[PDB]
Amino acid sequence: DLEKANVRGARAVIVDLESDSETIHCILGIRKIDESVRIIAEAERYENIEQLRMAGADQVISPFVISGRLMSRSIDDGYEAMFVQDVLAEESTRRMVEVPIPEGSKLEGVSVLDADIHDVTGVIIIGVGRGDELIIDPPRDYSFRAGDIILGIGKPEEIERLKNYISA
Amino acid sequence: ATRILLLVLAVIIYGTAGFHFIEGESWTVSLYWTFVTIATVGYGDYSPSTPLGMYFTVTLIVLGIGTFAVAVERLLEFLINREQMKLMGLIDVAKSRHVVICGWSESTLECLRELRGSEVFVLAEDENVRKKVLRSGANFVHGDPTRVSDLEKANVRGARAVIVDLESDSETIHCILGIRKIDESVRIIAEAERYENIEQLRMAGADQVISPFVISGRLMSRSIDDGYEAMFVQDVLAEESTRRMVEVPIPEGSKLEGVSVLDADIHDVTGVIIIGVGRGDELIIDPPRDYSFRAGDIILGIGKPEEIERLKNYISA
Amino acid sequence: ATRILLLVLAVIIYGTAGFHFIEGESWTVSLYWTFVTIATVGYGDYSPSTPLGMYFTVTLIVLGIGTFAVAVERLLEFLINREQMKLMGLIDVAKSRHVVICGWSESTLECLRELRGSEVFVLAEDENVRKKVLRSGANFVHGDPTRVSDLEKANVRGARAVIVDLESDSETIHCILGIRKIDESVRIIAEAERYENIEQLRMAGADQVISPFVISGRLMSRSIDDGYEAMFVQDVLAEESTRRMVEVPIPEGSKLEGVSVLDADIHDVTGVIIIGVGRGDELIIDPPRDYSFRAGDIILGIGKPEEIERLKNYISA
Amino acid sequence: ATRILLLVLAVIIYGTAGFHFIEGESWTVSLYWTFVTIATVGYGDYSPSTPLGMYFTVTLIVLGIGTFAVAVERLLEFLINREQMKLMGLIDVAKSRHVVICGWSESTLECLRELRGSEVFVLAEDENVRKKVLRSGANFVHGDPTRVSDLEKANVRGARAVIVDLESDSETIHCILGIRKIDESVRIIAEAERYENIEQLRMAGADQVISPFVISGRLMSRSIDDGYEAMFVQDVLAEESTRRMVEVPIPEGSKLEGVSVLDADIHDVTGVIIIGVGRGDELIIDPPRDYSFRAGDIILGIGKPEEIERLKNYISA
Amino acid sequence: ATRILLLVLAVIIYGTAGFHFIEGESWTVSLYWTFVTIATVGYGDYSPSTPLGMYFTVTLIVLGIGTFAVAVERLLEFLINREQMKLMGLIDVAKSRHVVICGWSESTLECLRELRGSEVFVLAEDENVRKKVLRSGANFVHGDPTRVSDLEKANVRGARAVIVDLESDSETIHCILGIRKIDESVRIIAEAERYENIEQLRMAGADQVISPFVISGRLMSRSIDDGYEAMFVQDVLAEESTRRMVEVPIPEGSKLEGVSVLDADIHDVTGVIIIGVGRGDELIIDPPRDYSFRAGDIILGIGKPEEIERLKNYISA
Ligand SMILES: [C][C][C][C]N([C][C][C][C])([C][C][C][C])[C]C1=[C][C]=C([C]([O])C2=[C][C]=[C][C]=[C]2)[C]=[C]1
Ligand SMILES: [K+]
Ligand SMILES: [K+]
Ligand SMILES: [K+]
Repeated sequence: DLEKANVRGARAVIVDLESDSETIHCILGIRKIDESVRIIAEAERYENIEQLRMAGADQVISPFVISGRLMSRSIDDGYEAMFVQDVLAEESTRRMVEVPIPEGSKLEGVSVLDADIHDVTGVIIIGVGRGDELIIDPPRDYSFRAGDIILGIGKPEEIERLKNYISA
Repeated sequence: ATRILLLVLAVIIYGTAGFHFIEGESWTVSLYWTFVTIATVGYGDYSPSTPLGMYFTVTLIVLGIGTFAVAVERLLEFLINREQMKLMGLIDVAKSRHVVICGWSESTLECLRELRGSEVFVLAEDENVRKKVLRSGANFVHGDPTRVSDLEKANVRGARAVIVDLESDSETIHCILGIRKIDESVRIIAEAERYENIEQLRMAGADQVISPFVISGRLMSRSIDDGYEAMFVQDVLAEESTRRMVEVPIPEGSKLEGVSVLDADIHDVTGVIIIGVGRGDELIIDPPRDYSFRAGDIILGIGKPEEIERLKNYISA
Repeated sequence: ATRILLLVLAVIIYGTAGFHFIEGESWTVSLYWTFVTIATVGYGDYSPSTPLGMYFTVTLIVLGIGTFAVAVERLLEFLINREQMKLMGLIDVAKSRHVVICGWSESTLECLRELRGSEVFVLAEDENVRKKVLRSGANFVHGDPTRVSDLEKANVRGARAVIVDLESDSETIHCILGIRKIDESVRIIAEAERYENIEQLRMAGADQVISPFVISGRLMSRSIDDGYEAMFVQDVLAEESTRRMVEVPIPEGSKLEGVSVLDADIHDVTGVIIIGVGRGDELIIDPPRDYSFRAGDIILGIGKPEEIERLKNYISA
Repeated sequence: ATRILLLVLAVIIYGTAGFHFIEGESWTVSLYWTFVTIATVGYGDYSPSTPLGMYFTVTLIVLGIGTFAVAVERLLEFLINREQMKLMGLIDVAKSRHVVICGWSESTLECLRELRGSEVFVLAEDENVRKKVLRSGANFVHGDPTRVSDLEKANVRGARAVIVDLESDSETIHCILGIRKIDESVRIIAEAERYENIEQLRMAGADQVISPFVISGRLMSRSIDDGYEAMFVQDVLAEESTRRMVEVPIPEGSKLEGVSVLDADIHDVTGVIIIGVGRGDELIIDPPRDYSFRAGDIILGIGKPEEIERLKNYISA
Repeated sequence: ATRILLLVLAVIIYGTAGFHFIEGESWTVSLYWTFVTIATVGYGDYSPSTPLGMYFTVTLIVLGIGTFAVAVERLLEFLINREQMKLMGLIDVAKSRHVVICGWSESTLECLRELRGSEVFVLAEDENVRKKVLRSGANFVHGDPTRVSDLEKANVRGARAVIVDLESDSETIHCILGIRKIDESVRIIAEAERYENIEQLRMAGADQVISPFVISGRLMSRSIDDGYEAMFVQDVLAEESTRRMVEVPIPEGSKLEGVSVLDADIHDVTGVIIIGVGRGDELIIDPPRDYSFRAGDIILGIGKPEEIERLKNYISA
């Protein structure tokens, strides 16, 4: 029945079902059809997160584990959920962005020390990803190459300064 | 209820007025012998030696056994009724620092693994929820959480915080509007399903609105092509595999009071990416170059759990 | 059943017939010793001395422990069976001035806030309805209210008034016909749902028909343009915010017996707009200028709570 | 089970040994003192004089209160488990002349009105059926009546007659086929819903098939024009207002043995219409004139309840 | 649960420190007296003399009745809570060679006719399952078998073999992945429904898949024309009417260690058709001429029970 919905040769296959028991079986049914298509699952419980990666999901999102861990911590202070709601969920003023580095434009081969990425733009640099590997908080001894996806948190007036700082 | 004590006092005054008027002892030793005979002790130091006392002590003993029978019948009936009412959660709540959880879902089950079992109170209405609650170790209170007179049975006026996560997004607004009539200042944490209802929960009075379905609906659509944003949210907020989003409070003194973030230099000497500071119910994300720290500030930053131990010692003095 | 009493009389007569014939003591002292030993008081003044008497006292102690065990066993079995048969509502009703409420809705949950808790008996069948009854302090009688055999279980023959409010109108006409077969004079207050069933509840035998869905059909379709009639019905009949509709009886004599409404002129004296007068199970709304009050008339009027206490003192004797 | 008795015999042998080996009195007075002490009678004529014996007495008192607590715990556990098992079915029928009723409907509620209370064991599966049976006075056995293993719980092997009225005809056939596997001699009375399954219940092993949906299927389709056939069936078989279809056997002797129906002349001397005689598991409707009566033949006749008392005197001697 | 022993020690030290400091006896004698008094024994060799000691004895008596009352109250609370949290599951398994059956169907009801009653623990969630489990002798552990937190409540880490037959097929794969997270060496016997999930149950970690719906699909499509395949499967594997499939090992010695299949000649000396041999976690179906028998090999053969008993005799030395 997954072949009727043309899961073979798609952009990505978003999988979210009524329970985690059907989410694992849907991923295992897609990997019997296409072994290269991108599966974006939705884990319900915390213990079923590593069962979706073994089943073959290329990205596992867990809403009730983030919202579970943000309910128990928002009892006394509640400043950690005020970041996730105002950046990841609503994008009130700041928003999480990911931008690529094209070929040979202002950052090819430079280190992160004299890149000065936080001052001239204003966007907080969380991590730099190279080939499905996110290096959160890259160290000072780290160079930038083409194709590296820079993951940042900033206002929309600052990301357009960042994309101008990345371009040639 | 109260007539049991009346029957106890009636049998006691009957025993004393019989023993004094038959055996001929003073009232102190007659009351002492009455309490010895009623409680079935029988020291025998003041046993009746008269035949009339020997036939009256039979009546006092059978009245004492009837008193014990009626008292234990009322005790066992009250115990069985209170344990049947505590079984299906038809009890009131008399705690004072508890966490009422209106409704039950997987997002409320994950907030029991970071709290205490007997501390929290689940206020739901379904039947299979009550069995699901006790396996996690919480206290089930049967009631309609959208009803105001059934939040008062959960003691929501004297609650530490209230976590609202109901079956639909139309009942989360009704549960919050019911609590904010009972207690204005209690802390309500809510779960918004739709994106359009986030401004309704802040207007109804939720002090912190979480929207787990808006977060996934943006992480699913931006991770179709490459998706490095959904790897950060999963590895930091969800799994805490390498990093953890930690919040540290600044105490008085603290060797960093009044300093700006230029001279603080928290990321370069410790390794924690300072996201924002918690200056008084507003999260100043990316504070400026001349922001001055204050007392009771909550620094919100991400980093390795080794890098928090180099921050929790750098922040205390 | 009562075989506990036969076993207790058997062990008493065994103790007396053993002790009097073994230890050589008279019958009254042996009876006193048996009632001391079985109930475990043990005064020790007439304890045995022969080894046969000692072995007989051991067997009497064994039989007393046994009769205490079977007595507490029968008591615990009866208490458990009763308090589980009282929990789900499989018991009969013994009250004789109570109110039976057939079915359960919000229209009968707003009725229990102006009545007592133990005075009312909800006759329903659904299991989740039963838990809704016990929160409001009422008593739950399990049964189908349409069945005549299960209306006698709620003691509807000697009830004060019966409130019929079922899940449809077809069950409401059948519940009224089931009560009028039992008692032809008990007061039935029924809730009609459709407009076509108002005349059918009165042929079924309902003494009072209250149709809330027809009121809100005439208050929704007439509040679209202006909406001034629905402000009166909400403020006087629903909320009772400023004005309130009251029923004040005329007692014996009471300073207004025989004068007309011209000689009374209640609106200038008190301020209560007299809607109608209840002379003997009828309502003369807007009584004429030559109408005269009688003893036992029910004045129906609206007014403020400070304005109605002036009417009850103007009507007192 | 018997570990309670092991504990009580251990503590009595402990008391006897620790009184004899310490106080040095005889063995029978040590056993007497142990049974006086552990039952909390306390005669005091053999109180411990040695302080080592006094510590032994405190230890024996602690062990006796402990073994009474373990006995009370075991008794409450047994009574709660057996009372909660009994309330929701789950007990095999230990009767020998009972009537099993598989399933429950209104046709098995108008059957209980001519049967006893403890004689009927309803074998059903649903939970709302359980409350309907216990109000009706019968007993409920929880089980699947289509399963052979659950028909043996109701003691269908030694039942008197088994009445089958399940949800549909598909399970009524499977219930008769399950009883006939168990015994081929018990009387099965089954309700057929459809007309085409009347021949299927009789091949399954039903002794009597009653099809009320086919009776009213033809009584509705013949009462559209005139409706006199359904005026007889409702006045004789259903309500029995004026007449009653009665069956009377012919006892031994009885002044009518061997005579033909014309010389017996039952209708014109009594007033009953003789429909047919019950000659050996076969009803001969409208018997011929040369039919001679036999002993044990059941005569089926309609008539007034005064014409049956005139019949049961004319049929007897 | 610890307040009761605290109050018991409090009233014990109150009894000692009142008897010693009012009457004036020694410490051990006052301990003996207060343990005699609180246990309602009452020897009466150390009765109080002064009336102040008499009133102290009355206070000790009423406080001892109070501590017995609160101790029986807490014991009844714990016992009713335990007996209602054991009747409907909600309990942990303490055995460590048991069999856990996740889910409940007719394919696991037949699995209880070849196992013991109280050995197996059926882990399910529905209430209709629970009354079906207890009628068949098994123990019911209420819990979601797809959840890893409720598989540890069934003690699946120390279980002997696990049987997964859940009401869907997506949950059979999920329950195996929950068990293999817990114990990577326990034996999982799963039921596959669809054909494409037999390979998905083995990659999940099931040691033995059983697909009964693939079997019936391959027999319902090959029995239309002649159907001799389904006569062998029903007579050997389902009913064992005349033939029977067995699995016999090769014990130590066994007289055939090393010979070929031609030299053993098992088909001619016993009549048992050799299908395959069990050499080390694989099945060599139809072993060739040059195959050599070893020790511990499981011989799988079909035959009559009068032929298998001569096969177990031939494999002994
Ligand atoms: C046999 C065994 C023993 C038991 N007993 C005795 C009885 C006899 C039958 C003792 C205790 C110990 C455990 C019981 C009892 C107790 C107590 C008493 C007392 O009075 C009382 C109670 C309640 C109210 C009032 C009073 C009474 C009574
Ligand atoms: K005593
Ligand atoms: K007790
Ligand atoms: K006693």
